[PDB]
Amino acid sequence: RADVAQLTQELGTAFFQQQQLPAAMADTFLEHLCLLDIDSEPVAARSTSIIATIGPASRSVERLKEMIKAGMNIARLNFSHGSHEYHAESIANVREAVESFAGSPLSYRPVAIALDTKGPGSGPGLSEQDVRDLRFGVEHGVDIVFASFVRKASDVAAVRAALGPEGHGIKIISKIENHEGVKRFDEILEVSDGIMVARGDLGIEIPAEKVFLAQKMMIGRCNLAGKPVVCATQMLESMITKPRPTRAETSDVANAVLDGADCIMLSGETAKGNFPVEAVKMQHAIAREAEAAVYHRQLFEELRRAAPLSRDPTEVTAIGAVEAAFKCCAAAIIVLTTTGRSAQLLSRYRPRAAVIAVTRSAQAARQVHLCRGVFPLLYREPPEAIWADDVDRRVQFGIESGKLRGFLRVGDLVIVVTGWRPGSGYTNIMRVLSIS
Amino acid sequence: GTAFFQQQQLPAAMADTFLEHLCLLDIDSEPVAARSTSIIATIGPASRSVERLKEMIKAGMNIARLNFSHGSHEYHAESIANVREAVESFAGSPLSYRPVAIALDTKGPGSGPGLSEQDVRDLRFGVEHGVDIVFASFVRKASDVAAVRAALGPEGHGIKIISKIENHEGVKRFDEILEVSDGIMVARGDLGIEIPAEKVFLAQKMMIGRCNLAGKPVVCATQMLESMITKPRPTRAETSDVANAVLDGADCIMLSGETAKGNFPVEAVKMQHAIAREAEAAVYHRQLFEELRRAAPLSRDPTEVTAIGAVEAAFKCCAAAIIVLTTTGRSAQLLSRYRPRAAVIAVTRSAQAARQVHLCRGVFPLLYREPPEAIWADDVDRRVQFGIESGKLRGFLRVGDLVIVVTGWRPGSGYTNIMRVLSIS
Amino acid sequence: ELGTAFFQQQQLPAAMADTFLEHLCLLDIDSEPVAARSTSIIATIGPASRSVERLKEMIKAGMNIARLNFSHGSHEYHAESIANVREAVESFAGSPLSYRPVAIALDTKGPGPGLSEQDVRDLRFGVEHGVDIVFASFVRKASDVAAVRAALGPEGHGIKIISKIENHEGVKRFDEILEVSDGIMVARGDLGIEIPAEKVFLAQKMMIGRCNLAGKPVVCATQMLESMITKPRPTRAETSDVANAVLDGADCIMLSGETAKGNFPVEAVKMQHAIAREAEAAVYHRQLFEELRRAAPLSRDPTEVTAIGAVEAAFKCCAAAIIVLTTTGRSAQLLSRYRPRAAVIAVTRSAQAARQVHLCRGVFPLLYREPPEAIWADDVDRRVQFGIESGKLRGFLRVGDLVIVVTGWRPGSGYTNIMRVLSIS
Amino acid sequence: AFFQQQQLPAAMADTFLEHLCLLDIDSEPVAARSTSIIATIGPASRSVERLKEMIKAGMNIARLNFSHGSHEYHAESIANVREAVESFAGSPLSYRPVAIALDTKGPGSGGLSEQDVRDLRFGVEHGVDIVFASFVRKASDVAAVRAALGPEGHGIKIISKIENHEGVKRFDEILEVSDGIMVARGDLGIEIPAEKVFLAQKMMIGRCNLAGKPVVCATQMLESMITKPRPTRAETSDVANAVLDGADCIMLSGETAKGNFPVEAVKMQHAIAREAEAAVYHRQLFEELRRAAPLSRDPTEVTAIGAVEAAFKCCAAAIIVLTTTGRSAQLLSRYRPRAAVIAVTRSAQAARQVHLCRGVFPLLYREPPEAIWADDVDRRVQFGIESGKLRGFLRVGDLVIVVTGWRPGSGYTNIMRVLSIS
Ligand SMILES: O=S(=O)(NCc1ccc(S(=O)(=O)c2cccc(O)c2)cc1)c1ccc(O)c(O)c1
Ligand SMILES: O=S(=O)(NCc1ccc(S(=O)(=O)c2cccc(O)c2)cc1)c1ccc(O)c(O)c1
Ligand SMILES: O=P(O)(O)OC[C@H]1O[C@](O)(COP(=O)(O)O)[C@@H](O)[C@@H]1O
Ligand SMILES: O=P(O)(O)OC[C@H]1O[C@](O)(COP(=O)(O)O)[C@@H](O)[C@@H]1O
Ligand SMILES: O=P(O)(O)OC[C@H]1O[C@](O)(COP(=O)(O)O)[C@@H](O)[C@@H]1O
Ligand SMILES: O=P(O)(O)OC[C@H]1O[C@](O)(COP(=O)(O)O)[C@@H](O)[C@@H]1O
Ligand SMILES: O=C([O-])C(=O)[O-]
Ligand SMILES: O=C([O-])C(=O)[O-]
Ligand SMILES: O=C([O-])C(=O)[O-]
Ligand SMILES: O=C([O-])C(=O)[O-]
Ligand SMILES: [K+]
Ligand SMILES: [K+]
Ligand SMILES: [K+]
Ligand SMILES: [K+]
Ligand SMILES: [Mg+2]
Ligand SMILES: [Mg+2]
Ligand SMILES: [Mg+2]
Ligand SMILES: [Mg+2]
Repeated sequence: RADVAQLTQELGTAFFQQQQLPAAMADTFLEHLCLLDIDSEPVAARSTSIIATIGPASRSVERLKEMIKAGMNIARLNFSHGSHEYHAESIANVREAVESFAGSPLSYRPVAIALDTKGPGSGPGLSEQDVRDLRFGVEHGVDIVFASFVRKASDVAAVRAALGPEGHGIKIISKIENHEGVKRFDEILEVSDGIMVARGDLGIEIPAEKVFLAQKMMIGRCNLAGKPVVCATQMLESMITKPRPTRAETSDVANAVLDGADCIMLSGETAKGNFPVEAVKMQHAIAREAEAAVYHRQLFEELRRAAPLSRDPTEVTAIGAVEAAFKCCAAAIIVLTTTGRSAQLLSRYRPRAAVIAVTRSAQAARQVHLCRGVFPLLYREPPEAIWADDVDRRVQFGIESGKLRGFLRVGDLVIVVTGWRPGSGYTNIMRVLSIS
Repeated sequence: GTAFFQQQQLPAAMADTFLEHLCLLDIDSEPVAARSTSIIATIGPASRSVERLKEMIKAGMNIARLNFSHGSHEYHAESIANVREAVESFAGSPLSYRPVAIALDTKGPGSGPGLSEQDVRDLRFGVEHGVDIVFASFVRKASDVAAVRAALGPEGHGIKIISKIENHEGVKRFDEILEVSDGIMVARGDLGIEIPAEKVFLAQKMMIGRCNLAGKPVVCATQMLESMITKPRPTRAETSDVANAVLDGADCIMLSGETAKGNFPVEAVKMQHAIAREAEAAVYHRQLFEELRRAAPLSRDPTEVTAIGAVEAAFKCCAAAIIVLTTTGRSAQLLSRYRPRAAVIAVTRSAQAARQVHLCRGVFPLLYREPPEAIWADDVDRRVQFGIESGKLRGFLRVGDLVIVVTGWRPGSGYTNIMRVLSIS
Repeated sequence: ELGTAFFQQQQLPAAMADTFLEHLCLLDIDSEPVAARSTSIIATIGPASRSVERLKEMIKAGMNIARLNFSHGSHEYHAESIANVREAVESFAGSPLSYRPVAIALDTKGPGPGLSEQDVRDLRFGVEHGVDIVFASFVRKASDVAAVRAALGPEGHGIKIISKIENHEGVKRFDEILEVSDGIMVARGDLGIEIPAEKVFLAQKMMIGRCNLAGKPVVCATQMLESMITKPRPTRAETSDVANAVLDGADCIMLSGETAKGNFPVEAVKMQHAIAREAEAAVYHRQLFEELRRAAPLSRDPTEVTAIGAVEAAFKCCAAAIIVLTTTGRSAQLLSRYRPRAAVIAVTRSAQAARQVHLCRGVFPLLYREPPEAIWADDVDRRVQFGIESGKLRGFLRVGDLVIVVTGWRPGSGYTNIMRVLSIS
Repeated sequence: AFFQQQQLPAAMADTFLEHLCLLDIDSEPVAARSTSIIATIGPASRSVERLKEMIKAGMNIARLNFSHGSHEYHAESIANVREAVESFAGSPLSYRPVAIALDTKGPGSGGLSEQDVRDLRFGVEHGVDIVFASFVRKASDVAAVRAALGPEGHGIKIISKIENHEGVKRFDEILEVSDGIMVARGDLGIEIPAEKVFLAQKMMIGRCNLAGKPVVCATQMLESMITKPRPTRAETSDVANAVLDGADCIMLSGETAKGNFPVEAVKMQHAIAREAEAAVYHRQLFEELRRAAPLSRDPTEVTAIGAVEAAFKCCAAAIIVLTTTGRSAQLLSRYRPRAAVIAVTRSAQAARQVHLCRGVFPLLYREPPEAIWADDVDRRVQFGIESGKLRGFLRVGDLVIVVTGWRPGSGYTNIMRVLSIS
């Protein structure tokens, strides 16, 4: 009580009853569970990204606008079905729906485009159709590749080579769908940007009753590595034909978030189902509840202890900033990033504070949706003559978008993370600012 | 041996942090322990035949649920008789006989404020037919439990009352309901309609946590393997749901339509059995036991003191089992609350207690049918040997294993006070 | 049941704290110690403490082990010291409330590369005079212990060898020395000359920690109350030193010149007694027991498994004592290694074991001399009641208290496998 | 080699038992001694030449015991201390500030005595930094001392001496209004049973550590060194245990005031404190300090925990902080970082007073000002870095954490920076 008494008197008892704060402050995991409250409403913005598969049920520009408003962050194109012409039209429709909100830069929501490959099938490695589809992705500017049936590190090197010199910036998320992928997980994760727990094929390749062990192990190892992990397949399966999900389905979504997943995915629920927008809304609602129920007290202690000592200033600043944010219940951590890396290093410590990432890179703004709790703001202004003033303008842009989206209020504390010189790789400063 | 320490997620169970525990989970680490989470199967047209009920007992059904929201007293009496006929068909081999509890799930109050007149008639039927458990529908306050207890009368004092929490008021008045109940059921079907669907997981995790703290049984119910009503395999969300209910701390998992009216009732029981075994091995006992020990209050009750000493002793030697002699099941329940990895083999002469201890995770009841020996200490030893011989036949024990034996200083309930380290010969 | 006053004594609020910081903040000078003093006091016998009348006063003040320093005096001088100690100890044989066994320890002169000629003759003298313990001076390697062990001839293998670590080599070869020794003495006098004085506290804390991990006795020695050789009261550094040796985990604390040649030998014993009682109540059992439990390897030895189960049971009910039947002292030692807050009352038929168990913190020996009963279970019950009645007589127990009883399944050393919860009647 | 020094295997242990088992007599201390030494000035330590030797041996605070001697005697003691301290001012990168503390006579049979009022006024007139207020029993005793210091003595630190049962019982109210505490074991050991003093010491140190306020352990720490060249085994153990308990300062009374080995007593406390600081179990300590410290919306408090967390993440050689009053350095010190807290200040009084906080190394900035505030700030940072390099705290390639504010004036610390040396 004395460790939260003055902040309780200051912020009020109502503040400490919302977002499962009594449960988050508990001394044991048992007490944390006992303190979970259905009347404790979530306050924070939803941090787990939603990946929606695009298909006949979610292809129209008007339908895509509704899905963006419902919470879709990443659009998945399943190259197991449809022609290149079909997928190019899907891409164009997504971009048209996304840019329809670009008129207001302080509220614009970027949406990443991910290409899910067909896979090797009976083959030993990269198929000829995969090579053509990967070149299509580079030519159409996709942000992410979900590489199907990755079984070893050489499979991801083949995908990287097929993307060529122009696709160096594309993120490769390896799909683990069989026993070999699970057994060679460490070598696959080392060369990948992230992982997808593809439970559909995984549940056929290994006994169905063992999939939860593979999911929890891979999420844990991705969290340890600080790399994005996606939980996928049959999350809200019954919503393909019904307006409401089963009790097992809502539980599954909540548990993927509690496990530590950065992203949650919808496949047939959005691609061919009768309720694509409702499926996105349901994942949004469950993820907000589940994020507030995360036991940050032990989680942060374990992430901190597991993370090795580092002499990289971005790594050092990131842990100092997350520690500072927890100390004052900071509403947000505003970070300036070029590639998204500084925001990713903040995200790996699982702060409760939203990580508002201000970037000039449209691709980085789309790709940071892979990292839990990163809210990208695309800055379109031309540079100031004085670099320090250009930095300050970018920080104020983050505060003003934060106030105009509800993340920040006057009186809040914010943590600002910047670097000492222009260019990527020099983040080294953490500032505590009071919102006026 | 090295092989012993690679099975049943033992590297993951020994980890120093929960993060390291998750990272060490292995799909190739096979479960060795017997399945400790009980399976409740609802009886209906798909699972009423004596031959079908025998298959479900072999698949792992521990409790048969009679849903009094459907069917007449005549229908439920035939269900009871069919269950008992299927259960007693294995009584010829006492070392392998599996007791099966009968639970009566009430229709509920409906629009009424308290106990309905149909519920009073159904509760009397249950007492007259010897049901072991009552799943009391829509419990909203402690007085609802007292009304059910009064309707059971003096002859139904031994029946367990498991309160179903199905609405916001039941969640808010949870502590007072749990205090007077024998346990709880998280009735997710109605709960998901009474409260927002996206909040049911918080109510489930909270109630399971509080029941685990109280040392009282908690059942997770509804739509666990819903798709298996028409399909032979469940969805990825359904297997995850069953595994997570076990990881949350549920003592029992339930099947409703999957066994009452579906096309795969035996397969639905086999699937819950398979998932529960995997999930139990993935329990992080290192932190779990530490938290249960610290949360449990100090006690001057010798059964309570012997139970914690026995669970501590079982962890120290990796005991294959804790064999406990019990009359009412209470000594086995107090062992179960500390969540030992060792199976709790409960030897009893009470057929009702043998059925009712299925409510407690990790309790394997053995019904002893021999008449008492003239010398009490010899009668005690004969029962303990019956526990060892059943354990060996069923695969729980092998020669060379260490077992913890929990007994009392005199006959009669309430006198457990002895813990003994035994080597299996 | 116990009252608010019970939970305010013996630093119980501080012992229940969730963190070590909160434990320190809750220490209270008004919280009085209730438990009997568990850290044994070793007093060096010399001109100031040799008379039978003076030795009776030191026994009453709390002396448990009499140390004979073979660096000074002849065999004839030490034989008279032994006879005077035995005469003073046996002067209380008539009164059960006052009779306490007192061990006799021989501290060797020391080495030369290995065992000196005088040490061989002195060790032979110790065997001939029935000493219980040998404090082997300047042990540097495992072969030094083996030489002392071999010098204990055909008749002295039951004597305990406590190795004195007095130099850099002994500290560096600590693990191999501890493995072959019965215990260790942190001989700070010579150690403080052999290594920099400012590093002695590191060596003391390390050796005490490793001895606690191994479950072997550790003695903290030299200059603990040095100023009391000439002054009636010690310095603030001296009382702090005694308290910190107990808090570190020392089984025994020692007095050298303070008792052998000083002006206040009895007052020095009284002061160590007073400080040790306060320091024992201030032990942070919550984290201590958790760490001892986790550090101790898994065991298939039933004595080791019973001991942890019994200490866990004692903590659960705030047992007034753990009564253990032991012939060699081993069962009492395995209880002592988990640092229970309850007194370990060790009932033995062995006078040697009764004297030697003073090396283990919290062990209160009772020598039992009744003729054996024909029925073994009757003999066991009689020794258990002897422990309860002596406990009642000495203030450890009252009617209504709970005790933990540790016994085995058959006669003979090595079969402890039973833990019972008993109510004092 | 780096990970074998300063008990680093023992500091990384998963349990306190394993931490103890891993303590190594061959693991040498590398960090600068963080626990300050308070030496009592008397006949054996009054000469300017003797005081220079004590400053070199490690004396950080000079204590004037007003229970003995006249105002004329103490004024000469003050002048001799200042002369010895300023004899090293020729080299600003290595100059060591020394605080002057006035220990009052006390109330005796009486609240605040008339002699105490005259002595407190003497202290203000002679510019003392700290007052060790004898026999404090309640919060009103502290208020009386504060009032006696008047308007000219607002900046003086009041360290309350707890010497009796009432002071122990009313501890929380006394600590709330005091700047810190002294565990005055001499009188405490006569007022309460001697066997209970260790409980009072450990409780008060724990509560001061929780409050983030300085605590001094005092009396008979190396008593035998008044006549002997080496201390007893109990005395070295006592000093080590006071440091391990969490004391910010350790004190010498008769050992330096009247003993035959005043310089050797200071050297012995220095040697023991260095060893004891390396044996601190930071893994559990930092976790507990972090959890115990309340949530805060004060940017200095928030920056302090972020900086200590960052220092542990990279094994930073130092945390360089700019402070006017010493407060920013005190808030870093409360989290017990292994990294030295190099406090760069212009205030000569703050530089002397921060010796009360464990691990704070004051540097008195006497370099010319920069016209641009930002350039002035960077220059004070470079000053900390050069003084750290000269004194052995830092080497090229080391990482430091730099703690500054957004605008001039005290109370605005809000920035933490990760900097690579040279
Ligand atoms: O939110 S956490 O901090 N939770 C950790 C946790 C602790 C203990 C258990 S227990 O011992 O199984 C248990 C204990 C009590 C009741 C009970 O029902 C179960 C479970 C979980 C987290 C999540 C993911 C991570 O990767 C991580 O590093 C940390
Ligand atoms: O009684 S114990 O459990 N001692 C607990 C202990 C843990 C951590 C620390 S600390 O982190 O340095 C520390 C120091 C000061 C304040 C503070 O907040 C934290 C000091 C002491 C014990 C004693 C001996 C053993 O062998 C053993 O396994 C356990
Ligand atoms: O996260 P990244 O990709 O390393 O980018 C962080 C970089 O952004 C900045 O804060 C601002 O840099 P720019 O002026 O190039 O946009 C740098 O100081 C820092 O190095
Ligand atoms: O768990 P319960 O119902 O308290 O039953 C435990 C009882 O069983 C026993 O072990 C054996 O008693 P019975 O001989 O009456 O079966 C008693 O000693 C003990 O009191
Ligand atoms: O501590 P120790 O030497 O192993 O002795 C414990 C032994 O004492 C007993 O409890 C009683 O044995 P005795 O009747 O032979 O004295 C044995 O069952 C047990 O093996
Ligand atoms: O520790 P204190 O007393 O708050 O002083 C810290 C102050 O030091 C600074 O970093 C430098 O300020 P000055 O220019 O006044 O020296 C301030 O911005 C900050 O408020
Ligand atoms: O391919 C997939 O996404 C799967 O199998 O889940
Ligand atoms: O009654 C039930 O089982 C439900 O509503 O879920
Ligand atoms: O002999 C001893 O005890 C010593 O040297 O400390
Ligand atoms: O005045 C003091 O410091 C004492 O009495 O200890
Ligand atoms: K695909
Ligand atoms: K019903
Ligand atoms: K000797
Ligand atoms: K004084
Ligand atoms: Mg697939
Ligand atoms: Mg219902
Ligand atoms: Mg010696
Ligand atoms: Mg005094």
